[PDB]
Amino acid sequence: VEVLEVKTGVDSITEVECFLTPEMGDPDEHLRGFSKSISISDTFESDSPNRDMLPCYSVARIPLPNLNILMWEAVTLKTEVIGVTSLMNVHSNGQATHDNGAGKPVQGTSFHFFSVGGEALELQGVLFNYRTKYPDGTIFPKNATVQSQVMNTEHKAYLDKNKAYPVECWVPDPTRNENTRYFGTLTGGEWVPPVLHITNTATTVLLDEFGVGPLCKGDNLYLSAVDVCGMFTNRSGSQQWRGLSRYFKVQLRKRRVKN
Amino acid sequence: VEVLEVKTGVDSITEVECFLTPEMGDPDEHLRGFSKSISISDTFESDSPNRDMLPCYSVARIPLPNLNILMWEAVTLKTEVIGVTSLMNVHSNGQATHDNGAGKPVQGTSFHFFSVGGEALELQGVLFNYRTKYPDGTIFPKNATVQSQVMNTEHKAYLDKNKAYPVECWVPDPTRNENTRYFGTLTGGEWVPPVLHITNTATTVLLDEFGVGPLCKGDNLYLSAVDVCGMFTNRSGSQQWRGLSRYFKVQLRKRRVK
Amino acid sequence: EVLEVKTGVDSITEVECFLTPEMGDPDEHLRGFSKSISISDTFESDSPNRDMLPCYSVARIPLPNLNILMWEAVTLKTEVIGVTSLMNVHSNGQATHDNGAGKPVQGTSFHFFSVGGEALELQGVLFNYRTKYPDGTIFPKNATVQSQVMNTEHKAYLDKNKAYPVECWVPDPTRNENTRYFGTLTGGEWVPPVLHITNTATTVLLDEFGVGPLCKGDNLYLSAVDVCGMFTNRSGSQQWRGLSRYFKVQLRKRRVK
Amino acid sequence: VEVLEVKTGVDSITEVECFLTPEMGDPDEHLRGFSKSISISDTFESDSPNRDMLPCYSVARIPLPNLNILMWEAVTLKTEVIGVTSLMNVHSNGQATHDNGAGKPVQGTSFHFFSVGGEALELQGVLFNYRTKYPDGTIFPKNATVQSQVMNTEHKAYLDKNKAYPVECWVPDPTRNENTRYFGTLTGGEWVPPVLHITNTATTVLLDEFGVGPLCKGDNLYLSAVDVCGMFTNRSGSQQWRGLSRYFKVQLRKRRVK
Amino acid sequence: VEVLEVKTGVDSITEVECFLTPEMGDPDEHLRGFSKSISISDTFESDSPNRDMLPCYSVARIPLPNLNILMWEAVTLKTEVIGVTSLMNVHSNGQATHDNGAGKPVQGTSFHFFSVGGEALELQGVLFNYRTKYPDGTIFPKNATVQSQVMNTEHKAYLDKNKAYPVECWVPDPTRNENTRYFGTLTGGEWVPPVLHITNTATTVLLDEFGVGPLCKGDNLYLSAVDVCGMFTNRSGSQQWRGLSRYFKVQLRKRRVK
Repeated sequence: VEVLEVKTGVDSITEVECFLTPEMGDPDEHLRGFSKSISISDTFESDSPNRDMLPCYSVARIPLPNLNILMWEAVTLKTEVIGVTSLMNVHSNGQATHDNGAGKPVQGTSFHFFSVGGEALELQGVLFNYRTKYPDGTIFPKNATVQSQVMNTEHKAYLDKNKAYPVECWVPDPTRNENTRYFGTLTGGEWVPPVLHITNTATTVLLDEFGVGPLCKGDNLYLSAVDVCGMFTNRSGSQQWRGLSRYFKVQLRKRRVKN
Repeated sequence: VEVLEVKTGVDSITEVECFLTPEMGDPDEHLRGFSKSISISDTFESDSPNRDMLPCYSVARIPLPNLNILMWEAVTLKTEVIGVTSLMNVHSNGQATHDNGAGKPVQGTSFHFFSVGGEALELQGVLFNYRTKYPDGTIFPKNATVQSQVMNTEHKAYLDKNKAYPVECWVPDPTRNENTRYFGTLTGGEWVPPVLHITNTATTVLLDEFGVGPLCKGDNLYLSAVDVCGMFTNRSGSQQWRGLSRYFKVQLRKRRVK
Repeated sequence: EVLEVKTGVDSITEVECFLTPEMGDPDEHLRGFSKSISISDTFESDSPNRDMLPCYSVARIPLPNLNILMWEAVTLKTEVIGVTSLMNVHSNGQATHDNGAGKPVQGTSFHFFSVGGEALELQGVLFNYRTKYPDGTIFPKNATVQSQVMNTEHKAYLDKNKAYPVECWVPDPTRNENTRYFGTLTGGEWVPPVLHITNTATTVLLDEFGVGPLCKGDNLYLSAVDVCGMFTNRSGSQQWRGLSRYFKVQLRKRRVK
Repeated sequence: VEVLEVKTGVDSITEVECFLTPEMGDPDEHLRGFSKSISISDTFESDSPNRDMLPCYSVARIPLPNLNILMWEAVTLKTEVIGVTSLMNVHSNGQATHDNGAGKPVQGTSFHFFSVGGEALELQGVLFNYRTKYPDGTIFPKNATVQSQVMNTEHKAYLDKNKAYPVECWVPDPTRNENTRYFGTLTGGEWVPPVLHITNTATTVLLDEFGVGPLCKGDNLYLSAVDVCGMFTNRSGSQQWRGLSRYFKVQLRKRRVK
Repeated sequence: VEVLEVKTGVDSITEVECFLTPEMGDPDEHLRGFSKSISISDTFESDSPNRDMLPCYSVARIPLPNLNILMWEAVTLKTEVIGVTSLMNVHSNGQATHDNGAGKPVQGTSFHFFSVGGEALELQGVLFNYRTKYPDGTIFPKNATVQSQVMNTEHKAYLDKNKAYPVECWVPDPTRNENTRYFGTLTGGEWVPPVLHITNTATTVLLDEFGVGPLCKGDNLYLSAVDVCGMFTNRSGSQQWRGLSRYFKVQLRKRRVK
């Protein structure tokens, strides 16, 4: 791909605006945005998590205006987590901080991630415990070995389906993803506080060091996210993941390319 | 609106300065700035918070000198939380840190937010628990469904009334608010320390990437805030939200539009 | 009307000093500490003794007499003095655990400084409007329940040392045109003192128009609070501990109309 | 070496891409990436850690395209920890946070380190306790004395073998390593949270103040890493180190030298 | 002294490279780098710490190539703590984190400090408790009064002796030290985690706002340091300070003065 000039004029730009909902497991008809309560296996060999207990990567494939060559180039991103103040509900079936106290807030292990690409996010599998039996309905590293706990290059995949790729099994593949920009932070600790910033004044530039953003193959833009904010502790002590939606606004421009 | 040139001259600038007081619930005649003690429902379905237990967004609509087409354009903001040192009162009916110790300070879950716009802040509803029954006197997401726990686009509103829009139900709508600049941080954990900075030397510029600030429709400036600082724990262990007022100073200039 | 800066060797001067903390000083051996904290049974019965209340520190420094010319404050170097004293964890402290070292000073802190050409202007805000403040302090008068969030009647000047309690007062953002102030409350129960020292860091005091505080009557006002946290003695009782703050201000002669 | 001009043209650049796996101890055939459970000696004098309880530095020597003079000069680095999300497995034989709670995450003392050089990383030995008996199969500071607890200049080594140099005995020697760029952070506390950032948008420039990067002697590039993420706590309360692999992408250019 | 031009040419620059060992108390022949276990006095009046329980400032005076007026001017500094990974020894007579857990790491109150000057670092004394009886062999504030707890300008000294000036009694005097650049951070809390960064890519410029670095009187360079990393907790619960050495590399140039 030789990348040539940017098109100009009023017609040369377009914008994508949407929200990606979290896929935390949704264990019943009242618990969208939550996982099933966590159960712990007795041994590594008996680890067998149910599907509704496993948060998954969110993805949307957004068709863009048909172009044909020209390709849509993703240039800027505005993004934030939607509903951050919902975590101030500390009066709803939560374990109390202490006797007579308020409910505990969502807190602890969190992963906040987003990517913008001109094709599906490329994934590499890494397993905490290679003997984990992952559930029907999920897409997980196959033919796992003990080496899968550190790096097994067999575990390559595309984030190409919603509610399918468990967060704990998969990361962006740093050896690929030339046509995607990804950003993620694991804040892994037991007691970490959610720290969530919102503003409509912050922009992320998606251009690489050569001034080129993701180029959208077949006129499709791929947005991906995970926003596991922490765990909710209910009155029994049981804990569930809680996720929130992520807003995306992407500005794109037409770019001529060759080959 | 085609935005044209800025007017110059002595007459062309004005400034707005004020305090927005917090709306934490005010459970009795002595407890302005606090919420009611927090009680916890035994199920999601029975979550039924009383009005005086729910912090709300603060809003002020500030009339500007009448124009007329010229519009007042908001260009800069100075802001800070007022009364930060009041949280050093650790001697007033607080649960002790330990036997013989000082009173516990306000701490834990906090939300600090402010916005400046030329019209009401536009809101999107998101619910922790869609089955929460919000109380009379509040304005809250209607026709809630389980999808409201993550995103239901029916829940659109304007922050157009003080003491009314509960903080926990509503956020700035990122799909709108073209004519407002908003800024907020949730620091959500149980044990988080208030970290509150004050200074008269810091300015936030409100101009967008094209050099245009909020334009005040009908010559009204809208300021909105939330400053839930954390929770105060009294000697029984009961906990209540504590908030503080926010100072705003906004500089505006006259801008011609078509 | 602010006109040109005077140049020449005679045209600059510098002020250097320490402001000591005013934490309450409950006896002849406890300078820098407050009285141990006692807790009221109710908001209505809150009645803190004077020696339990840290206050704002202030110094008015005379400058070389001029005369219109005014001294203009341009730069500030500042730091807390004696940060390492908080490593005394062997002096009547509650132990971390059985056989452990003494607990260090920690918890709720407020670090604040200002440089101005006149007294720092204060606004009152009260945690609890029914607090009875003690004789010897200067506190918000005619307090009402609105004083807990904002009562614009509570205006004052920081014009006396050992008198304005930290918990009652903050810099008034609606005034202080002729002062630059900087403060941080780190309010939590377990927060660690994080105190940096260096002689290489300078704060510029000029506003966006290039004008620093102008010293009325050839006086410079320095104000500070450095409540570092609380010390816990072996009984579990807790008291505020404060430290002194160093100021070095560079000033230049400025003509005004 | 006198460093002269950079070569240009399409053939003047090359790239190295790989991952270094962690060497945490691997106590059995199922526990790659973990150490043996941590035990504690009764005294300093009796400290004798097992080989499989001691994380080691990882190293890879990467042959580059043959050049001859010209040398490959390392100019940029992209790097990140691979598999950060695996730490969200809180359902696999972990000690519960509290009764009925989720499993505890990996947390506590961590060391994250990487280097890129034109020759082996040069090491200096520093011992927590000079009487520690390091195990057969490891390469450790020899002729240790009480001064080795602060600085004993006898303890010099090259990171020239895998599963050999224990992390706790060795650091980069700041008195050497002219031809290497190294970066590391110890976050030492008992309760510290892993904070692990990933992105493909971040580059580190490896040039020194004179615009010269590591020069690869014998056309070999040396990559070294440690990523001890914290400790995993199993249901018994026992704790073991958990590490993750590190990705490296290095861009190099031909430089003439005399 | 008037500061005039920098000398140039091959002969005009030199470099100093060394390490300063920590002076934590060294309570016996096996415990270099540690203090004696901390004991707590019953009252302020009875505070009487033993010498081997008091960490002290470290100092080295380094001779430079003889000049002559030319003076060596210190321009840049690279520095880091040496042996950061030794703090991963959590298997040697430590108190366990919990039942069956690993040993506790070094953590809690820390002070990391370094300075570079053309003469001895100038100190100001401040005491936590003015009635503390400081031990023979230490140099401490004399004629202490209650004012010494906040500021007693009588307490002036020079850091001109190793293993002598207790860290807790003394700080850099900000009213002096015109010919020294100093940097320090107290991280004072009971549970603070050591956060120790190492890299050979970071430089601190020592020049003042007029572009002048420390000028080395008598061709001597003064380096000073404290790196109290926290406390180690042994199995009995007793706690002792642990320090580490600090690397310095300073680049100097010849400067003419009149």
